[PDB]
Amino acid sequence: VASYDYLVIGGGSGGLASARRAAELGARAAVVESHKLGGTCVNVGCVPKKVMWNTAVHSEFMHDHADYGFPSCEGKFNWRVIKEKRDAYVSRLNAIYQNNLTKSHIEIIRGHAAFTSDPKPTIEVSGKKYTAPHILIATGGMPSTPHESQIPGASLGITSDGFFQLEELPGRSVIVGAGYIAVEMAGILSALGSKTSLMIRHDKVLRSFDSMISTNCTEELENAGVEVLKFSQVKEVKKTLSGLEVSMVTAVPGRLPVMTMIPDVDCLLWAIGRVPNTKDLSLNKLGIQTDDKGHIIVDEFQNTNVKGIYAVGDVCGKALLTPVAIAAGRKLAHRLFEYKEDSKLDYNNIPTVVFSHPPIGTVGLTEDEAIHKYGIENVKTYSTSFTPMYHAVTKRKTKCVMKMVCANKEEKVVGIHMQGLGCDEMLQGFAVAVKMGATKADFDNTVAIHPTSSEELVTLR
Amino acid sequence: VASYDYLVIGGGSGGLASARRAAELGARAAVVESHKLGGTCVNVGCVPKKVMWNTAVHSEFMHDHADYGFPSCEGKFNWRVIKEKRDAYVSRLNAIYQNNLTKSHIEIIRGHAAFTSDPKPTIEVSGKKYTAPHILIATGGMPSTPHESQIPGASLGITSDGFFQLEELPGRSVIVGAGYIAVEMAGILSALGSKTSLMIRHDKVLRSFDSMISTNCTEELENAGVEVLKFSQVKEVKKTLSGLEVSMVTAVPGRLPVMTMIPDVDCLLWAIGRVPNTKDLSLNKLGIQTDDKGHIIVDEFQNTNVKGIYAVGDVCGKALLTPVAIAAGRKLAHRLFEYKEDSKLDYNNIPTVVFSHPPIGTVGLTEDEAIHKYGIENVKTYSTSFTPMYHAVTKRKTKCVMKMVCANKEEKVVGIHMQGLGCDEMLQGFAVAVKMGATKADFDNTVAIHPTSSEELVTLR
Ligand SMILES: Cc1cc2nc3c(=O)[nH]c(=O)nc-3n(C[C@H](O)[C@H](O)[C@H](O)COP(=O)(O)OP(=O)(O)OC[C@H]3O[C@@H](n4cnc5c(N)ncnc54)[C@H](O)[C@@H]3O)c2cc1C
Ligand SMILES: Cc1cc2nc3c(=O)[nH]c(=O)nc-3n(C[C@H](O)[C@H](O)[C@H](O)COP(=O)(O)OP(=O)(O)OC[C@H]3O[C@@H](n4cnc5c(N)ncnc54)[C@H](O)[C@@H]3O)c2cc1C
Ligand SMILES: NC(=O)C1=CN([C@@H]2O[C@H](COP(=O)(O)OP(=O)(O)OC[C@H]3O[C@@H](n4cnc5c(N)ncnc54)[C@H](OP(=O)(O)O)[C@@H]3O)[C@@H](O)[C@H]2O)C=CC1
Ligand SMILES: NC(=O)C1=CN([C@@H]2O[C@H](COP(=O)(O)OP(=O)(O)OC[C@H]3O[C@@H](n4cnc5c(N)ncnc54)[C@H](OP(=O)(O)O)[C@@H]3O)[C@@H](O)[C@H]2O)C=CC1
Repeated sequence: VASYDYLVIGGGSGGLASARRAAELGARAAVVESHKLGGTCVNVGCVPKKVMWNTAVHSEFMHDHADYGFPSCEGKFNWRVIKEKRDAYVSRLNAIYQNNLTKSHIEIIRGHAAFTSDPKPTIEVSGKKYTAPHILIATGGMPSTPHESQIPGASLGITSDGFFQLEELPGRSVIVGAGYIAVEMAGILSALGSKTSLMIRHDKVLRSFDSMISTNCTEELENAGVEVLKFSQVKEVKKTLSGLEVSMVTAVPGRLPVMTMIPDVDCLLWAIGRVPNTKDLSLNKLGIQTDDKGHIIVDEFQNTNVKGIYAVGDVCGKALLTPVAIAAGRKLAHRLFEYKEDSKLDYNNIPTVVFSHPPIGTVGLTEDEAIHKYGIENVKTYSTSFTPMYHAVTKRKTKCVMKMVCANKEEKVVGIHMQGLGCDEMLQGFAVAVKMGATKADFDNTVAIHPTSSEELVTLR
Repeated sequence: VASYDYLVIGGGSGGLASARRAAELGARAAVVESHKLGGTCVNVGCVPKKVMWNTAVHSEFMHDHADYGFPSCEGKFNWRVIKEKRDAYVSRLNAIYQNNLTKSHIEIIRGHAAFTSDPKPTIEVSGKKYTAPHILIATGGMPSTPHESQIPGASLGITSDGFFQLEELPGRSVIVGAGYIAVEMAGILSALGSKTSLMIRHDKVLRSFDSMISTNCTEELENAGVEVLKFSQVKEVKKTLSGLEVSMVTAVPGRLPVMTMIPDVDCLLWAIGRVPNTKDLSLNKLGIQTDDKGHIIVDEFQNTNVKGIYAVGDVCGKALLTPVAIAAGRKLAHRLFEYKEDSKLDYNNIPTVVFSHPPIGTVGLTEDEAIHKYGIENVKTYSTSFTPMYHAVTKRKTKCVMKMVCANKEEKVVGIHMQGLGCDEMLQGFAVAVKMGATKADFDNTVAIHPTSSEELVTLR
């Protein structure tokens, strides 16, 4: 039984970030990883997605070429070219991350970890045992898929994992779900030329975002050529002569349900959520608490119910974002190895960007959330809607919507929501201001930057 | 003699903004304008410039087309197409601004105003007299040009005003100066295909910006195909058979001076500063104080030396930016018509973006300024340099540089400087945080947005 100061299960964002900070603090740490370092972010998430987004962004801009005085650009996108360059870039990152571990003197134990029956918390990887007074579980999650028992043929569809394996642009694609991945992938497939349908259970995407965003985002998708199938769900899938055939039921409220077949589908993409990866950990041998989805339960300090065992990142099922896993893993290293007992991540006011077209940025409370928290009489919003000056000369148009949610008499800024060109890079600094407790006067007292889209946020009336 | 509550001389950014806020407060105001409403910003500045920048941005992106899996875009930019659409857009804005005035019940007196000999401050426009207990001078400035006495043939060159009149892309262009307009125009002309030279008196552009910026910006220009002629200045210009011929003297320190002729020049652009427009105002009839460049002298409240006469914007020669003229004009309306005696614009921490390629954003003190203000022992900077993920797949590359200047033990953020893709829309929110007095801990305690360029500012170490 090899002993360490810190044992980290999972070499993804949260696991790596925690291990590296702990090692800086003098801990002798090892990282157990059964696949590729970098985990979801590097291999099948953030990184490869953003590359594909930049590619779709090129497609849109190229529609505006002639309006801008250039000669029309003629045609066919070649999926394989960018796919190969994307994969290579991912290979570069894996090599970098591995080097980051070695330079920090962190040991990398390759293989699949599982807890043992042993009294003191101990894991087994490939026959060998390892132990530590502090063990971090940061095993992430996986894409959720329907059971064949509920949706026969569900297994003919792919997930975001399978999207990253595609070698050619699918001719006809159908995306199921109404959250981040659905919106992102539909926007990428569509811009690149796939005839795309987005199938959602209600009438709008991103129903947990401020209602201004869910409305605007749904419209922007339609305006971009994405067919949004409202109030619809898959009843069954089957492999026909040439592609898949999707049976769906559409149940608009106030109407009779109607069954439709979608034929000749090349790609069926399930974008219905993620499940925690705790199934094969043998948690129950230590009696570690999980919810009924398999998530590990933790307190505000990332403690599990068992002493000396912690969990961070997607496996805990809260705020499933790379930078959250990293921040939580780092605060945890400071608490453990620098004895900062108050060291923990504040889960309020975490900013997030949805890489749609145009992109969405949001931080803090939606209008309804602030209304519930402070009361209607105490909530004031400001908003604007305009067409970016970029489109002053184009036939194609997109809009920019911004909303500021303020609370109390002081008009404390409790939420910012926006969609528009440039919104991916605009959010970070406002998120700093919101975190510091800015009021509307603080915004208003900042001189604007002209001509930009960002200046609108500081001149709301 | 028609009397008003407020008389505004000049219908540009500062003048319009002040008049409109005063009218909201109940003032009976009139705006005197001798040319087009919207002044410099709308007609020959901010707006038409940004349209041309977006156009150059299209040119660059189109170089990356093939790398992104698309087929190569072939060619020739057509200046006249975008020029016509730009002019139309400017026509739209003029009509909008005029409507904004009318809806506010502001009178527009068309013509050129000049002060009279009259005791109580009174102006004359086209034979008629007008007076008010509060008169605002917001007449802006003009491009500065060399005298034929110092540089013979200087008058064969154009200014930024003349740039906006060009109907075709000049084949060969030479830009003189090393400030905002020089950098902007060189970057636009070059991206659009003109064979461009930038002639600067020293070795770097933007020598008043943080030294990291001036260095990086000079290199980015060279990497983009702009020929930077260091330690050089124009000795004379002459009209040859086919274009202009520029005589220059190059005096590298530690070297003998050398004279060079630049032949076949299509466009010679003077970008050497601006002069205030006070010459024809008859200021001296009231004894209003000006500096030796003709700028009007004002106090912290925009007061001139004469009671009931104020000045804002470019004519005062300080912080020559649209949003500064607007903010100063507005604070001034609140002081005058809402009796807010403490109402004034803080000239510290005004953010500014230079529309270069890539764009520059800066707010607060440069490293040297903070060193002078707090002392070397009390100044700490953090910086980063990286290649944006956008270029992970391109043969063409640009860099992103960021520097944070902190002061004292608390590490108060006193300056932010950056250049890179997205930096035009990224600055605004950090400028809010800087204005509020954020410290580095405030930045560091804000969860990042991944994957973006902006996240780098909150993870500096
Ligand atoms: C398509 C997609 C796009 C996304 N885009 C973004 C975005 O733009 N921005 C953003 O902020 N977030 C984004 N996310 C979410 C973000 O990727 C995740 O929140 C983040 O990767 C979660 O990190 P983690 O450390 O919890 O887990 P992961 O990164 O999943 O790491 C878990 C690791 O543990 C390993 N492992 C699991 N079990 C074991 C075991 N028993 N033994 C050994 N090793 C094991 C796994 O192989 C894996 O490498 C995206 C996600 C997806 C799926
Ligand atoms: C090429 C260029 C690009 C720029 N780009 C930017 C940028 O991107 N962002 C930015 O923030 N700033 C930019 N600036 C600077 C910005 O345009 C100026 O700071 C701003 O316009 C100054 O406003 P003002 O109200 O002082 O004057 P102006 O807008 O010049 O208004 C003065 C007005 O007074 C009128 N006038 C003058 N004398 C009289 C008289 N006697 N009687 C009647 N009317 C009179 C003039 O016709 C004019 O309309 C740019 C400037 C230029 C030249
Ligand atoms: N840009 C970024 O930061 C990105 C972050 N991520 C992270 O990864 C997480 C996982 O993303 P994703 O998988 O999109 O999950 P989400 O939970 O974001 O989205 C799924 C949505 O699909 C709908 N849905 C649920 N079950 C079904 C079903 N059986 N059939 C049809 N629709 C269904 C629901 O919306 P409704 O109730 O309206 O039907 C549900 O909320 C994200 O939430 C985010 O935390 C992922 C991608 C990008
Ligand atoms: N994006 C934005 O916000 C923009 C804002 N503006 C505003 O308008 C102002 C006017 O812009 P611009 O006209 O560029 O003025 P600036 O004062 O910005 O730049 C001029 C520079 O050229 C050099 N120079 C001065 N005299 C000469 C000469 N005789 N020969 C050669 N070079 C000379 C000097 O630099 P050195 O000492 O190194 O030689 C000088 O500082 C700006 O400063 C800014 O306030 C303008 C454009 C864009």
